[PDB]
Amino acid sequence: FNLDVDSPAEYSGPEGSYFGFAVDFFVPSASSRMFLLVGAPKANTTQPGIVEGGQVLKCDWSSTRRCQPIEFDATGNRDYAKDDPLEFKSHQWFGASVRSKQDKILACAPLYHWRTEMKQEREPVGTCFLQDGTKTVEYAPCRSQDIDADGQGFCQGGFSIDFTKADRVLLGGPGSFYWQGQLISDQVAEIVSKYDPNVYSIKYNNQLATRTAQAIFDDSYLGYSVAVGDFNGDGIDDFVSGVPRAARTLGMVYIYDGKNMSSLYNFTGEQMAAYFGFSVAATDINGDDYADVFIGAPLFMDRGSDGKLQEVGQVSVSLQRASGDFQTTKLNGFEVFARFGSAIAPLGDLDQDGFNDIAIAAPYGGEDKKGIVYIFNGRSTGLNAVPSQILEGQWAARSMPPSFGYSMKGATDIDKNGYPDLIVGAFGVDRAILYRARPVITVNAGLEVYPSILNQDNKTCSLPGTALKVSCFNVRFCLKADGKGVLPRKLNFQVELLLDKLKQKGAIRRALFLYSRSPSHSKNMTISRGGLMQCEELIAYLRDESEFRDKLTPITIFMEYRLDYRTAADTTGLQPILNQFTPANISRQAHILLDCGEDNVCKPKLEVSVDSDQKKIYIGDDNPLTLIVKAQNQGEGAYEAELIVSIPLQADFIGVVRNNEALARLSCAFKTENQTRQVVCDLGNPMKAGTQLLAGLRFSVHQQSEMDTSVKFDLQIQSSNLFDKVSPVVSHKVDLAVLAAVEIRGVSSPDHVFLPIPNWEHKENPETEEDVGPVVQHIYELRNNGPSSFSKAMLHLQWPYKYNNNTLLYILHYDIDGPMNCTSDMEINPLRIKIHTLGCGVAQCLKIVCQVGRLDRGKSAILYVKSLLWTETFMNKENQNHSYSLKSSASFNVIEFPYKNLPIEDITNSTLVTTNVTWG
Amino acid sequence: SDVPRDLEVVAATPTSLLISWDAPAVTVRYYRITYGETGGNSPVQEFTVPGSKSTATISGLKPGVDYTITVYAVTPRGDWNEGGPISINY
Amino acid sequence: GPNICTTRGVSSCQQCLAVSPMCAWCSDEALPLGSPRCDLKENLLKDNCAPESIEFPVSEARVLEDRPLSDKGSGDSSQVTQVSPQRIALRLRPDDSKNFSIQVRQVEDYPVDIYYLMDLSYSMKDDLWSIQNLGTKLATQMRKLTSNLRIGFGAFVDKPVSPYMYISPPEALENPCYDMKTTCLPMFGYKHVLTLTDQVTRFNEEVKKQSVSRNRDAPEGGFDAIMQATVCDEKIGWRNDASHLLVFTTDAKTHIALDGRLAGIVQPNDGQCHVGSDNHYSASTTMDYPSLGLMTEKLSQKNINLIFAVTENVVNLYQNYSELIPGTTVGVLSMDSSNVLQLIVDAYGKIRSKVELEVRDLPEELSLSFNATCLNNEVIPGLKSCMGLKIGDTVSFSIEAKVRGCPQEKEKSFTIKPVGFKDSLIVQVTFDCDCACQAQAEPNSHRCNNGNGTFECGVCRCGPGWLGSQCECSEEDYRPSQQDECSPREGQPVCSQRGECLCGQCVCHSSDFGKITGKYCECDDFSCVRYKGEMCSGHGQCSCGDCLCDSDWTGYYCNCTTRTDTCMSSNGLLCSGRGKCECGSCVCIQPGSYGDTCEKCPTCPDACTFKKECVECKKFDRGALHDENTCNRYCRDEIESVKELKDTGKDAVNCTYKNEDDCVVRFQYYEDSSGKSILYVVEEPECPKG
Ligand SMILES: *[C@@H]1O[C@H](CO)[C@@H](O[C@@H]2O[C@H](CO)[C@@H](O[C@@H]3O[C@H](CO[C@@H]4O[C@H](CO)[C@@H](O[C@H]5O[C@H](CO)[C@@H](O)[C@H](O)[C@@H]5O)[C@H](O)[C@@H]4O)[C@@H](O)[C@H](O[C@H]4O[C@H](CO)[C@@H](O)[C@H](O)[C@@H]4O)[C@@H]3O)[C@H](O)[C@H]2NC(C)=O)[C@H](O)[C@H]1NC(C)=O
Ligand SMILES: *[C@@H]1O[C@H](CO)[C@@H](O[C@@H]2O[C@H](CO)[C@@H](O[C@@H]3O[C@H](CO)[C@@H](O)[C@H](O)[C@@H]3O)[C@H](O)[C@H]2NC(C)=O)[C@H](O)[C@H]1NC(C)=O
Ligand SMILES: *[C@@H]1O[C@H](CO)[C@@H](O[C@@H]2O[C@H](CO)[C@@H](O)[C@H](O)[C@H]2NC(C)=O)[C@H](O)[C@H]1NC(C)=O
Ligand SMILES: *[C@@H]1O[C@H](CO)[C@@H](O[C@@H]2O[C@H](CO)[C@@H](O)[C@H](O)[C@H]2NC(C)=O)[C@H](O)[C@H]1NC(C)=O
Ligand SMILES: *[C@@H]1O[C@H](CO)[C@@H](O[C@@H]2O[C@H](CO)[C@@H](O)[C@H](O)[C@H]2NC(C)=O)[C@H](O)[C@H]1NC(C)=O
Ligand SMILES: *[C@@H]1O[C@H](CO)[C@@H](O[C@@H]2O[C@H](CO)[C@@H](O)[C@H](O)[C@H]2NC(C)=O)[C@H](O)[C@H]1NC(C)=O
Ligand SMILES: *[C@@H]1O[C@H](CO)[C@@H](O[C@@H]2O[C@H](CO)[C@@H](O)[C@H](O)[C@H]2NC(C)=O)[C@H](O)[C@H]1NC(C)=O
Ligand SMILES: *[C@@H]1O[C@H](CO)[C@@H](O)[C@H](O)[C@H]1NC(C)=O
Ligand SMILES: *[C@@H]1O[C@H](CO)[C@@H](O)[C@H](O)[C@H]1NC(C)=O
Ligand SMILES: *[C@@H]1O[C@H](CO)[C@@H](O)[C@H](O)[C@H]1NC(C)=O
Ligand SMILES: *[C@@H]1O[C@H](CO)[C@@H](O)[C@H](O)[C@H]1NC(C)=O
Ligand SMILES: *[C@@H]1O[C@H](CO)[C@@H](O)[C@H](O)[C@H]1NC(C)=O
Ligand SMILES: *[C@@H]1O[C@H](CO)[C@@H](O)[C@H](O)[C@H]1NC(C)=O
Ligand SMILES: [Mn+2]
Ligand SMILES: [Mn+2]
Ligand SMILES: [Mn+2]
Ligand SMILES: [Mn+2]
Ligand SMILES: [Mn+2]
Ligand SMILES: [Mn+2]
Ligand SMILES: [Mn+2]
Ligand SMILES: [Mn+2]
Repeated sequence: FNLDVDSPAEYSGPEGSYFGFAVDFFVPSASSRMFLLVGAPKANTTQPGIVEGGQVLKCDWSSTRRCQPIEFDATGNRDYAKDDPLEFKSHQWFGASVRSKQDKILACAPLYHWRTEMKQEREPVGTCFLQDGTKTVEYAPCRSQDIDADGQGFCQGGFSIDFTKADRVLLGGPGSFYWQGQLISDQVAEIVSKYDPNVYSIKYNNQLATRTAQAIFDDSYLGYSVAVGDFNGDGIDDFVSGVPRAARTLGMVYIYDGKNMSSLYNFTGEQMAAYFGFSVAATDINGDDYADVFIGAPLFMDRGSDGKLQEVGQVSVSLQRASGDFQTTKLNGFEVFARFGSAIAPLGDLDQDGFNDIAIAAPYGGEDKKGIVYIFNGRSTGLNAVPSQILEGQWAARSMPPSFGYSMKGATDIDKNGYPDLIVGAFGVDRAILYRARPVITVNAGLEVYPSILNQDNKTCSLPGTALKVSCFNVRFCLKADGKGVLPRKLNFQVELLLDKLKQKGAIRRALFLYSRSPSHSKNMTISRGGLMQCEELIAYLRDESEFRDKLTPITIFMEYRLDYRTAADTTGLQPILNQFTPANISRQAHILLDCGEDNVCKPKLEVSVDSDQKKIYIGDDNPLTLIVKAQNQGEGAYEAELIVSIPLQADFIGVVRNNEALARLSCAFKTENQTRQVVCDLGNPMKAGTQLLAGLRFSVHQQSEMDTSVKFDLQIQSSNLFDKVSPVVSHKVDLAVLAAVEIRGVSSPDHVFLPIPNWEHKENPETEEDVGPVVQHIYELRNNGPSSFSKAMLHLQWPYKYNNNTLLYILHYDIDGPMNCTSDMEINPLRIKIHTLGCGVAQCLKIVCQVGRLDRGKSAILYVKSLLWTETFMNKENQNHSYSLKSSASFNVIEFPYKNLPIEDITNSTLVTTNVTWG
Repeated sequence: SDVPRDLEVVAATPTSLLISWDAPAVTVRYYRITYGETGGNSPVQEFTVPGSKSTATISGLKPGVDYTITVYAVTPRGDWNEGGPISINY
Repeated sequence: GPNICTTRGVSSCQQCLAVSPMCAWCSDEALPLGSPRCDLKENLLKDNCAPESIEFPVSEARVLEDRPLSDKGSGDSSQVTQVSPQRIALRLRPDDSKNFSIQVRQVEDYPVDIYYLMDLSYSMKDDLWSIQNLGTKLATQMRKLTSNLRIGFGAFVDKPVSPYMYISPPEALENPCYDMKTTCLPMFGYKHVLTLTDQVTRFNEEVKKQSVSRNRDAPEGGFDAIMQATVCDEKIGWRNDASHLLVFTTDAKTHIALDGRLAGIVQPNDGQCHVGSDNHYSASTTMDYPSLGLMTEKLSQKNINLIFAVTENVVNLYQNYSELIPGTTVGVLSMDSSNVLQLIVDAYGKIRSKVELEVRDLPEELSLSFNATCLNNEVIPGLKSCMGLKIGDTVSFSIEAKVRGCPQEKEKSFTIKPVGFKDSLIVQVTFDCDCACQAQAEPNSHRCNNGNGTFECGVCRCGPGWLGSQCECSEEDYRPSQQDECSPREGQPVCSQRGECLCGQCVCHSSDFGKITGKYCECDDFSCVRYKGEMCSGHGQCSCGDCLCDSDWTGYYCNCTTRTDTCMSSNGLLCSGRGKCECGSCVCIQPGSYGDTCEKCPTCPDACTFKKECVECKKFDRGALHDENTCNRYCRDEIESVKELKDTGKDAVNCTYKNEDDCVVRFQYYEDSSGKSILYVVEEPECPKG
């Protein structure tokens, strides 16, 4: 929120040269001046016979605003033979990748082509040039003896580049191995020490590189983007690369070990063609000293209010925990076709609040589709999803979109103001903009009134105009402000004082300043940075007694303060900015003495009473929890009376009750400021004598830890009086209860088997599943619908195996689904066959007993039983033409709950499944 | 190694050819067959066969005038990459 | 009497109308102070004010034209008008609503022009052969469904630039297939060859004149071709009065947007047509591939139906791609393109099987509600579409339009239209907020002469501090305790204290943390309820006690959506017909069913019990599902009476049941992968003998 959009640094290269396609800082150790590195592909150079070779210009902050191209190659095409070039170098897009460590500059040409030195070809291998001081080497790891598309010929190395913490580059190329992609990592010293101008294919020691994979991984574009950061405990920066076309164009992001190039973690986009992985970045966004992942999907389509798809793009924010897998949240875009996640750029700690901040840019959104850059501040809880500042493109769209924000770079303090700054490139208008951060000043102001209670008959001070004693009081406004970075010693604050802010344009004033004789006043103040909370005084003479008829209305003293733009730095127009979320004003209230007894002080007796309409609160779901509050003041008036409702972590307060007349409305607001959650309700200012008020507050509880017996609610009344200002804190609790609606269901598939079986013959010893009979399938489901869950339960199955020493339903096999184990008291499928009412009573009984694990609300346990109707036993002699109803029952018993130290006391039910065989 | 090693003629009755190659080790996407007119101005022509079929048929030749037949194997990579042109003269 | 308008409502003529749609204002040409100021026209009328001085605008849903739904849309007089009505005039007062209806019909014979977009990479050489006479073969099949047919052809390979294009050796530029020892033509981005014409032999003439090219990377850019064939309607010749079908035939993967950065192409695709007189997509090398969103937008605007005709190896890729482009259908294409002639007819059936309304240029100040009537008389609330229809059916939709407040936006109109159709329902919305008596405007000094006041519609609101009909209301010891009207109930506090009573008008003080309004300072902002700690869930304005939910939000807390897309299952039915859809979440009704769309019910009866209800009403013409006339809507399965219950049990279920004739019927249920489900029925069931 502290970026200056008024006077930024504008830079412009030649038109048509994509000036700004890639930007970075340059902070050499050899000097104190810091520079800008702006790549410019498609730029015509002095290279002989090379058209649009591309440049990387060095722009300075010396206020001359002049960019000088950096000499990297300066030579034309080397020759494989006479009139047979080895390289082509034209339209090579040199400068599309620019990244710089302390004193070294790395630029690449992803569209550089090669002759391959074996046959006559033009393969976009890509090349890079690493420059350190005067020496300049060529780093082309993809220019090797692996030639064709199955090799590295189309790799386009240098498409995305980066440095690690200790002198090691991370290079990506999307065209290796039929466009599978590749990551190549090399030591900076190895790149310089092993360079040989007479060797085109150089092998480096300690080169980490990904290898070719199965053909199903083709056309994945690994190495499209690169980011570095530590994701294990090794301390070495690991490799992060986006794979936008991976997994059927779902998009993936790979994380390789920065030590032995082994897979560490993964990410996958939820939507196809969203280009999940177009942009990646790694930063500690929560101050945890653990790097967090950021992934851009510019073409992600979300759902609007209507529900139709709209392309707004989303950014994947993954917080790394010290234990393992990340905590991933989503951040959708704002405008359609804006491509919100096209560029993700970390910028140090922008506001210097102790947590790093990041910037996400939509190059094609905003007014006239000029481009928007959003700034997101980090917090203790992670990344704040609400943007704090928007940066708008300022240039036209002559030929192509300006693409303001297509490339960004931060986390470097180009001036000495102590705050990191940001570079934004356009490349559509061939321009780059530098935004400098402004210092942040956190200011707190106090307001006091001597005294807070006024007596009209107690006139002491003399009016300046005519000598008459007037009732008076004092008001003091102290002001202290400080901040970090470079900001001036003394700050110019302009403060305004307003007496009786409540009454306004049409009303009585009731209070004016002593000398000015006016209800308002202004003061020019000037304080110092560290401490020294300066104050001033003008004293508040009260109006003539018994002249306004309006008492019981508190005279609210209101102070608002601004900051004059006078004091700034030598930065030529970079003025500070106050803290983001800080009150620009503060109010105090005085009261006229009225009905405070013969002691001239109002001593009330506040009381809180709450009964329990609700009795039980069930674990596992939200539920209405209404509390009835009875606030009464038996005593003299209580100034600024408020009801303080301290709530637990599970409260989630919502609204107040309106539908009753026995309890009236109230003015309540949820707020948490200092280490505690609570609900404050206004009880009248002042809350006069008697005043028995009834009200209700609604809550929906999300229980905690599954072991708590109750939930805590402490209530009391507070006031501004000097004596007996509060009420006895009254606590009310409601017990957590366990309720679990568990049901058991069953069904037969099919529920009918007509006789005779078509095309059936009897084998005396069959193993067919066909010579036995039709397949009868019983499915039993134990489902827990109730809010509370249970940890252990027992299920008993009764199966009519035989009847008069012959089989009824030969069970082939049974399967389980969910947290359950089962065991049959008789061996299932003993014959190794491979693919009126007869119950488990009068007939032979086969039991299957099961143990059930933890079942929550949305989960159940299912037992599939595939059996065979033994056709031999039916239809033969004793059961020739008779209707039999094969009956199987199943009962369950819940025996344990995870909520120990709480009443449970039972759960049990049962059901039965029937399979009727009939004749005709 | 990306080439089948087979395809000597089978079923030489009609004014056609029935050739049969044998299982290249690498996965095969398609098969390409060319034919015609060894020593003349070469009216060459082709047709496509899916990689699961190991046989093909040709048409439109003279009464056994000793054509030349070639077969290609198509890699499942890129748009259309191939190689290994095994040939026979029949 | 005092319902809502008499008290808490009397501010001015324009504010009286904004309180409730039932309020009314009067200018009675006299001064019977009383309370005939702003009141219901059943009470204000009894207050003896009706020389047409009553201002009570009524919300109007008048139709401006409604042509009858035609029967056959080919040939004769004019104006097929497959949508009725066409233009209606909506007139709404603040915070009011009216409702209307719309009927759409798939005409019996509607002209169809189909454009063949074909991949010409080397894997399609076999396909280009068998498509030689499939132009006239497609003529005879489409002649049955449509008498007026048009066909056109288009070609695409990929972007002709590295790394996609064979750039070297120079010996292979006119012949990108050089190592193959054959000859192909140089590759092209998109090539339009034959414009839409009614000569089916002309199609076969341009075919076999085309030849096949070669590319280097497997993803072939056809989205460039799809985008151009859609927005170059002038070049290719889309009939503005015919059904547009664009068939996309390819066997490999496709390039998506942002893939062109490898080739150095960083300019986003624009929805503009760039195919020139050379019939080649000129911007192919300079412009990136189009995204799904931009393709969806222009596909809907040009009313083009995109048909994906791809092979089984890549059909699942285009299945998921089509899910992101609603209204498009995918079909299995044989390796040699021998199935395209049948696949086109099958796709046109699916396209004409559904009707879904789309809204364009809708002002966000008003929201639309939908009750759909797809079946005979059964209404489906919340739905704006109908599924499972045959050509000739007619469906109905009822729509309600409600406004939050009322703007002065100059009566902008909007469109309601089914997707892919030319005919549409245009709604002209008008807002009548202000009163007709404001035109006179009676500026300052008529009855509030000095201390400049005003006069408007029979009342005076005089200056900053003076108040009431009579005036000066001044800021000094002027001391009325007003009475009994600054508070109701005869004994309540003074003006429900936020600001006190000064001369009775209750100038509400303590204006902070929101504004305080209302005649007794009764109203305010920020006084609504919370759901997750956010007031009205952030989805509704707070109007003095209550949330005015934004568009597509309903309920007291405005936390209930009107979206039915999250309720939609994969088969098409919302919640699989096993439960209702409330606030975008299903609530299953069938016992033992659960899940997001109630798709999981392991304890439900098998398919034998469900599918036998069709074989009863379809084959025996009786039983349930017949008396409701819903037999041949829910029963889309192919049924054929056969014998012996054949052997092929790849994935099938044999089902036996006893009908009311006390006979045993046996049938089967089979399906091809991701296709249709057919029903075999054994003829001559078993009945009791003798
Ligand atoms: C994040 O996502 C990444 C993206 O998927 C994950 O990377 C992937 O991890 C997979 C699991 O390790 C890995 O699958 C393994 O691949 C290797 C490849 O080596 C092969 O060596 C052979 C000779 O060169 C060839 O494979 C033969 O066999 C395969 C069948 O497996 C045939 O299809 C081939 O035609 C060929 O005949 C290949 O050329 C290839 O170079 C395999 O060796 C592994 O085999 C393992 O499984 C078999 C049983 O199926 C075991 O017998 C054997 O001992 C191995 O354990 C795996 O198939 C993917 O290749 C890899 N992909 C990429 C792009 O990196 C990453 O793991 C994930 N990380 C996390 C943390 O989630
Ligand atoms: C929008 O917000 C309101 C208020 O926060 C929600 O109202 C609550 O809705 C539930 C049902 O969803 C009501 O029923 C309560 O939940 C249990 C669950 O088992 C039910 O069995 C009981 O009947 C119980 O009353 C609840 O009373 C109601 N009010 C509360 C919690 O204060 C509403 O559900 C929200 N809507 C959406 C779509 O989020
Ligand atoms: C770099 O110089 C080349 C010189 O060829 C420029 O290319 C020519 O640009 C003009 C107008 O833009 C065209 O009419 C010519 O056809 C181009 N030449 C060729 C061979 O096509 C190029 O525009 C220059 N680029 C920059 C950024 O200055
Ligand atoms: C009567 O009024 C005087 C003056 O307004 C009060 O004396 C002030 O007391 C406050 C602290 O309570 C001091 O900050 C002021 O400086 C005092 N003003 C003076 C001394 O002029 C006094 O407290 C009031 N009440 C009495 C006298 O009972
Ligand atoms: C089902 O049987 C398993 C095997 O004995 C029980 O043990 C679980 O799984 C492994 C053994 O493979 C143990 O090391 C775990 O400690 C067990 N897990 C849990 C959650 O207890 C398992 O407990 C049995 N489950 C039930 C419901 O009876
Ligand atoms: C769609 O049908 C529903 C059916 O309920 C209509 O709902 C209205 O709102 C009340 C509130 O419950 C219902 O009880 C009534 O049936 C309806 N009110 C009436 C008819 O005055 C809804 O209005 C219908 N919408 C449209 C656009 O027709
Ligand atoms: C459904 O029909 C019969 C069940 O009676 C099964 O019959 C098989 O297929 C044919 C047709 O009857 C015959 O060859 C035999 O009766 C059976 N096959 C063999 C090899 O014996 C048929 O399989 C059943 N199909 C399903 C899916 O249940
Ligand atoms: C790679 O990562 C670390 C080496 O620092 C080690 O813990 C791990 O086992 C290594 N694995 C392989 C396969 O090299
Ligand atoms: C005073 O600060 C509050 C926030 O604390 C802000 O809402 C208000 O606009 C400021 N100015 C006033 C009350 O004049
Ligand atoms: C089987 O017969 C019993 C007899 O009481 C009946 O209750 C049950 O519903 C029948 N099962 C069927 C028809 O599936
Ligand atoms: C068992 O379930 C039935 C309903 O299926 C219910 O009426 C009965 O009260 C339940 N009994 C127990 C002990 O859960
Ligand atoms: C609104 O109700 C139905 C549809 O819901 C509609 O047909 C009818 O004309 C409307 N009624 C009124 C009174 O506007
Ligand atoms: C298509 O989507 C479905 C679910 O959305 C998924 O199961 C399937 O794997 C997807 N197919 C492909 C090829 O991605
Ligand atoms: Mn590491
Ligand atoms: Mn972190
Ligand atoms: Mn920060
Ligand atoms: Mn700075
Ligand atoms: Mn007292
Ligand atoms: Mn292809
Ligand atoms: Mn083909
Ligand atoms: Mn391609």
